[PDB]
Amino acid sequence: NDLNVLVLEDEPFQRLVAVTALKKVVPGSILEAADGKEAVAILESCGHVDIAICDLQMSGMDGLAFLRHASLSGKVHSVILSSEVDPILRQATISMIECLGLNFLGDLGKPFSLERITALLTRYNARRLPSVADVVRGLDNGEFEAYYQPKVALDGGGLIGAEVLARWNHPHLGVLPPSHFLYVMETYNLVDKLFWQLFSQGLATRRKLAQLGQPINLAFNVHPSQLGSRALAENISALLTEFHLPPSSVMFEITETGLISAPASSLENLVRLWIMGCGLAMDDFGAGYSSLDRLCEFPFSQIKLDRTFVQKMKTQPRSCAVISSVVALAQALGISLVVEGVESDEQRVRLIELGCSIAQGYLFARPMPEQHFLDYCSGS
Amino acid sequence: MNDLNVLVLEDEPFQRLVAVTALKKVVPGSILEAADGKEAVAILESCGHVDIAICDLQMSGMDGLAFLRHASLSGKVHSVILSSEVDPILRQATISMIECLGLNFLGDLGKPFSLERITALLTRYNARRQDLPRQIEVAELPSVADVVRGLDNGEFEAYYQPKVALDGGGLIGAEVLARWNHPHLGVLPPSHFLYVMETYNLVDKLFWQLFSQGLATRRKLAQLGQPINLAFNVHPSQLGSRALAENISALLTEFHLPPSSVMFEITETGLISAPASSLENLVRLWIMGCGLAMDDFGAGYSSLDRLCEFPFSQIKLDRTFVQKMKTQPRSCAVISSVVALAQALGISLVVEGVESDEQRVRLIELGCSIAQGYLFARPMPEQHFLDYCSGS
Amino acid sequence: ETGLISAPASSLENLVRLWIMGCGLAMDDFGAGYSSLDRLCEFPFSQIKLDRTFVQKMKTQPRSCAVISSVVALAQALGISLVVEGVESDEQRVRLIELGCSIAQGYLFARPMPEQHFLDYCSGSLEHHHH
Amino acid sequence: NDLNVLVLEDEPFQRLVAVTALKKVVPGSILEAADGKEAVAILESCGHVDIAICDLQMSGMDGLAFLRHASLSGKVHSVILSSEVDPILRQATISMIECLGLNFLGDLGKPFSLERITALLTRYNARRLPSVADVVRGLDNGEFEAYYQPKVALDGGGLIGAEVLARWNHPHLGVLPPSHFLYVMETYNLVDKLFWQLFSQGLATRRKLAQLGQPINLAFNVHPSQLGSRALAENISALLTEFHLPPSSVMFEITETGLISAPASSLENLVRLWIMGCGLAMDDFGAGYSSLDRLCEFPFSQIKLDRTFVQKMKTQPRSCAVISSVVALAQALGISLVVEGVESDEQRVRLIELGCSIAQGYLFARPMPEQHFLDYCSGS
Amino acid sequence: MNDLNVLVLEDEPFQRLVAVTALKKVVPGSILEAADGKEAVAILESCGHVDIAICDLQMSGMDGLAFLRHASLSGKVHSVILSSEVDPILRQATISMIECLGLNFLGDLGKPFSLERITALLTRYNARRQDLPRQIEVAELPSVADVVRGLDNGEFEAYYQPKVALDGGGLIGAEVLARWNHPHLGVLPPSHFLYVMETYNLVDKLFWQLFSQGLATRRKLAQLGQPINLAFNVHPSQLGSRALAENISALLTEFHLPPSSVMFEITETGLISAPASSLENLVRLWIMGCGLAMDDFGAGYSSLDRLCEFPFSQIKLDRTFVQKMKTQPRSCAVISSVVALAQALGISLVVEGVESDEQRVRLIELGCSIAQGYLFARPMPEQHFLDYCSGS
Ligand SMILES: [Mg+2]
Ligand SMILES: [Mg+2]
Ligand SMILES: [Mg+2]
Ligand SMILES: [Mg+2]
Repeated sequence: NDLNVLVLEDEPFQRLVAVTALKKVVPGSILEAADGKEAVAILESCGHVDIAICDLQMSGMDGLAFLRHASLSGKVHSVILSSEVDPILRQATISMIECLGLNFLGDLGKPFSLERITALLTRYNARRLPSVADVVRGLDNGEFEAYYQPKVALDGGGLIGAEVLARWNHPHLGVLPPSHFLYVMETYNLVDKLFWQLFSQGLATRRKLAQLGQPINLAFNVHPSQLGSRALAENISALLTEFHLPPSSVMFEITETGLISAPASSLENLVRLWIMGCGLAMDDFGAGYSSLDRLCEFPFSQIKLDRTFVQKMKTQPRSCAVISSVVALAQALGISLVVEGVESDEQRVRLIELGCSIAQGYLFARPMPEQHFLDYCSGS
Repeated sequence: MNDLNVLVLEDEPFQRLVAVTALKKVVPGSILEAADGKEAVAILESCGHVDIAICDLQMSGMDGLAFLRHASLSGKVHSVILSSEVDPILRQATISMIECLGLNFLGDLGKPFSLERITALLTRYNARRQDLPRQIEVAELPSVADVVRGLDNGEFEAYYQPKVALDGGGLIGAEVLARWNHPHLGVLPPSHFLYVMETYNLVDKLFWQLFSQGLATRRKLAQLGQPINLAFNVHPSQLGSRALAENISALLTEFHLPPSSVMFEITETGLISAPASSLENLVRLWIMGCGLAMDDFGAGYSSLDRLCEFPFSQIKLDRTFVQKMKTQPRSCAVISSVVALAQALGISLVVEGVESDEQRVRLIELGCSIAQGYLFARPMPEQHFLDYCSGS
Repeated sequence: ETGLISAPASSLENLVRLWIMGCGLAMDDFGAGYSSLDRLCEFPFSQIKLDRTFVQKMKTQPRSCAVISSVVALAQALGISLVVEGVESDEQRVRLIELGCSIAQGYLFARPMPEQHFLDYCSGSLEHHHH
Repeated sequence: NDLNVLVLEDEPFQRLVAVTALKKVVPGSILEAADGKEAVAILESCGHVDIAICDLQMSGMDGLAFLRHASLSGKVHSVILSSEVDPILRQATISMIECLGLNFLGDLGKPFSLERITALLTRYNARRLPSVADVVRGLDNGEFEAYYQPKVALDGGGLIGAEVLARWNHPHLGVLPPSHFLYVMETYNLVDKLFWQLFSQGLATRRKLAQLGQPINLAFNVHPSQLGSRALAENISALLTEFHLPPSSVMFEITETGLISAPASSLENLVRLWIMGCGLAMDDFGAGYSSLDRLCEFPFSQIKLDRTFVQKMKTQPRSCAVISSVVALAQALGISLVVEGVESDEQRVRLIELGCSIAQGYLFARPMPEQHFLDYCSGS
Repeated sequence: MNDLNVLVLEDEPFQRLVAVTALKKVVPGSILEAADGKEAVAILESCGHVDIAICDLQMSGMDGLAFLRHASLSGKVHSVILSSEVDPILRQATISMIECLGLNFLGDLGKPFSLERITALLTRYNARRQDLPRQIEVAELPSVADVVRGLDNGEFEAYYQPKVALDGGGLIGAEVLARWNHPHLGVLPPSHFLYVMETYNLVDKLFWQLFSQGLATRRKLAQLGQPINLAFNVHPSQLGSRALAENISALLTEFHLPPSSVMFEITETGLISAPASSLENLVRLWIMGCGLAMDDFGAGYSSLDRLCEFPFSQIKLDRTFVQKMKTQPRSCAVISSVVALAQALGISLVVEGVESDEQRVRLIELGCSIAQGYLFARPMPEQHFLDYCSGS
């Protein structure tokens, strides 16, 4: 009311029947393409397209490449498939449409039953938690921004470094945390993609900080799956070069858990980064069995313990004992320890009493976007 | 409420009169009247919209349903009311069949046609009018005149669809099918001209154009050592002329072809609906030695008894049978009975509309042997067809 | 079959109640329309029956045999019973067995009888079977 | 919220599983019966039952008779069948539930899928145009009343007789005309039933009119299908006797159309009524071909022409010609003519000018319930 | 949000520890832990509700799925999370299978078990909590103790289900099935006790009670000239004892019965999961001359290779195969392959769960020959069964 449908249908009689069925039910314009090249030109100059329709059973490798064109244009919202999808590959097909960053509206067979074209229109406008399609589009569209949380010294004011955190400017929900997209990115293998957007932003921020005479070390989280990648280390350097920042300006964090399930060849990237001089933190330390055995076998330059140690100090003396033990450990290996989630002064002094040097939490600073951080940094 | 629009299809002038008189009293708007297909398609062409078509599903002078099919392609018709309240068991199937055409089923009128009942159906219509799909005047349904000129300007081409063995796809024969090389609409199947040709007695004209294009092709196959017989659809009206069989034989002789090189196909409904005088041509084609196929089979058995000797060498099962296999599995029982029938008569069985391999395997499982459909080969123009006939 | 064709619009209510109750339902004089195979498909009769002319035209008409065959297959594929009427002689009884028929009525077994004749027919038949 | 479900399930393990599945989703009470006798006793003392459930595939003739008990009690609204109904007899089964005056909510198979029990509950409460179930219940519950429209003389005030008209006191829609129920009654064969409720009411009204010294003849519409019935005439007399009213106090109307399609044996009832002395009108005269041939062959004592002749007089002189011809016809056979739908004085005088004696319309009186009519009658 | 409730089923103490440690950080509420079926059913019995069960679908020490089935009958469990992110092709089928139990599928946990991922699943749970069916403590799931006393008070009876030819219904044999004469709950099928008995090593006790009731019945059939063999389910655990075959033979001798009068049935999963030492009893039963059937078949072929000679005289197809025929027609291909398999091995095939005649006809069409199910006969107590065995 009024919609804008684009049908891709090669076979001319089929085209004829389809479009004619669409006139009856579809309030609004309708466009027509006899192949990929003609459809990609209807795109090359048109506004929004509410629904794209094409036939994946009949063709085939054209239909797929089209949908990508549909995807790349940024101009299409939803998809109806003009053949019935096989029950056994239903979810496969939907998921495939959604990794294009298109919404799957539905499917139906030629010649179209008119009641079925209504069902899907009603359903469509009825769409007026984020979906897979949403995440992919958000990512293909530079909506993801880097946030910054400082690692400060507990005693004094301090400013030692920062953890780069992923946030998403949602056009309707606003700023969101990883739990609302990492699932999707994790499941569909977009983590790498997000990583490189953020790593670039992060280095740009690192430059502005070097321009300002600030030794703020920027720490990035690396997903274990990336650790298996052939050229991660070689790509991190190429960018560190392109940006004229030195290795040591920068640090990569990997959880203890994720390090457990990491791919056979993870070490090839890890020796790289270590030699290079990049700092390497083992994050959420104390999560597996052999935590102490791990530090032994890999020269991590930092250890981080998480929100729960701090919270548990007061009510649970065993936490204090392990905080102290860890302090000793970092102390004896000559590396840094960051204690996360400090929210109160009580907590802060206790940590000092125990021996901890670095912290993060809402006491000092919540995660911040580039500018608020830069301002924060101009001040210590 | 407004200018409701009602088309009544009624063959029998006294029923028509009763119905129309009752409708005039109670219907706000125009009552249109058709006695036969010709009036009906004429009325349809001139109207912008027809809100309710009132239809009798068995007429002598008109095929009600075929008009509905044509009407559904027109864009112009909302709803259907049936004036025969018939056959309780088959009522749902009749509804769905109407509903798959694009059409909305309003109800049946009784053969009383009581005024009270009529207003019910109107209130009923009137409560649905908005929810119904827009009426548009679809330009893709060629007019009678427009069909009549195409047929006068040589733009109808024969296409050929192979009939093949279900295990393999080995070639056995082919059906010749009508396509319209429409000057500006592209290439049209029979949905877009056949019904008009039937209703204006232009089928005989189409058959002679296609039959000789086809003999040309059959000649080329012979020359290629390719013993593929070609089968042509004969519409029941064409059986009207006492000389059909003789004209067909003169033409076969003219093309240096024996009767056995060719087959003719008539629907079951067609064979049923033909006068004995007309049935005598099939007997003749049968004696000449042509193949004969009874087409769109599947409804029952009483067509077997029309003639002293069964002249048919082949039976073809209606396309809808393959589609219904999953949709309505009891139809597999009919496929079995028909397989059993053909075998017992020592004739062949073709099953049409075979599109997926899952259908192919089930058909083989039921005992089917010969098939046509998209799974094996689309209808082809001659040269594609000829090239197709090189691969064994 | 023809009766069902002309039946009143409410007929299905009674038929469905009978079916749901579990009484048998036979479609008699099967094949007298017009839509015979379609109709069987739309309602689950537990038995269909052939008119006696089918068996009579068996010598003259290979076609009659064919439709018997076809119907035998139809019933076996729907898992329902078929009764063939008009069995008047033994040679048509054996021909019917080659064709795959199983149940029959006809003069060869017994014309219609009043109760007591029928009971005595039944006793006798049971006695014959047990030897 | 909160519903009251009654499950009829013989097989005890099945009962166990069913009820347990119903606890999870059904907010409210649940009752249990191991057969018909125990269910008919849960009914014999309970309030409303929102949904009755029983299994029609497994049993059988018990399940049916139950539902009738459910029906007769007046206490149940809706039905879920506890087996899946066969696609081919879907409408048959639904229609069967609805002729019991129960609503078909839906069906499902044992053991119940929990999402399916939700779908149907949502659907059920979502029901909070009249249906078949509605008509049957309305009829089983004395909601249908007789209305009265007088046949007056055109010149003078006049009061000659009345046409008994069927109306339905709907508990939510209010007073409704035949078009909103005759379809249903016609389709499902309830016309007879409605007839006898109204005929009784009508005779009761006829007595009160005889008590008051009024020769108001009451005319009832007879459906053609009834005309085929073995004992219609014999039953009309038995009631005329039971009520001590004479045949001639009363008249039966049958349309010309319906008389055309009437059953072979319709005449057996028609000679009865004629001998008896009851008046017999041919209603909506002039609808077939052989109208004049009909009057010839059956001695109808009245002819009625409908709303459309009157309306057409002014703009269509041929109507006037046939009105006059009919006047002549009634005149020559010695019978009465009623002209229907007189709304205006102009219309009235014209009719007189033409020769018509009796009329009906909104000029004189719209159809009325027993009392307004009786009052109307006390006054002429 | 509240006291979430999470039960983790994990066999392997180091994975359990990793998972639990991660859950403690992030889950608001209690984390429950089970190493085996015993802990798991104990935890379940004491809990009022279990909001999320985290389950590993292949454990050595516990059948995860069987616990889920039992859990679904308990009323107490909302949702499932899987800790093996396995098998992409079979993922949908795995979901649906969970969903048909009553259960809600939340997602899979990775073998990382990342804290971020965990909170996603919790938010996800928390957004569904209301829409989910109420948790109630169903009293119909007999407790372990309660099962343990029934089994000590002789209230388990043998029932018999005929195996019959698909054309006709001619009698061929019968399976002996366990029923519980529950003092106050009525008559219960294995869903209500078997899983508990399996998990507390009480199956061996049930088998000896039923096996001798059954030999009694087999004796009565012999005496009646009724050569109906009776088949008994042997659970894999029972194969533990080196003397099973010898105990079974002593008992057969005691009842004046030859080994051939009897059959034993083990599931495919059972046969797969058994140590070779244990597989030696089947070899023994096979040599003694008992029938052997491999039960719930259909998954693949690698069970054929466990032993030097295939000791099985019969194969039975899993009940679900008949149900899937319409639902998923590709399963008809497996039925065909299994028919072909049995024939090639010269052994018999039973197909179970045959309820409608439309299934019966299709099974005959695929080549099946022997069947069990409601269409032919329900499980009967002895006398009904004996009376049933008079009619040929
Ligand atoms: Mg981190
Ligand atoms: Mg054909
Ligand atoms: Mg009247
Ligand atoms: Mg078994």
